[PDB]
Amino acid sequence: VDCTMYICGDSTECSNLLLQYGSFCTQLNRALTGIAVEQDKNTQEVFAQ
Amino acid sequence: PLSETKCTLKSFTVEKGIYQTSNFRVQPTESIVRFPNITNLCPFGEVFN
Ligand SMILES: *[C@@H]1O[C@H](CO)[C@@H](O)[C@H](O)[C@H]1NC(C)=O
Repeated sequence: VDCTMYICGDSTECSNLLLQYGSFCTQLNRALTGIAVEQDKNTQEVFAQ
Repeated sequence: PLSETKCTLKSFTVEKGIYQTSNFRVQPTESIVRFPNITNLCPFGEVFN
């Protein structure tokens, strides 16, 4: 997920207001990346044997 | 791109791998405004002319 876009992208004014919350969604872009990585690890653990 | 990686990771050195540093978006080139077809031009001229 692109949280900038999810909340409201392609808008100067939305970005300026998203930023008043700091890392509020940055941490979720991070959490989702971690989940997707874990899903590739699961595939490898099960099939690349 | 390597400096994108270094500031994203808050590091002056980078380990082997892939890191997400940004989000790519194409912006509009032109604006399309289409209002419904007008056949019904208003007869103001019948009073003015
Ligand atoms: C009458 O029609 C003409 C077309 O040549 C237009 O230029 C003009 O605005 C009209 N006259 C008035 C008073 O609206």
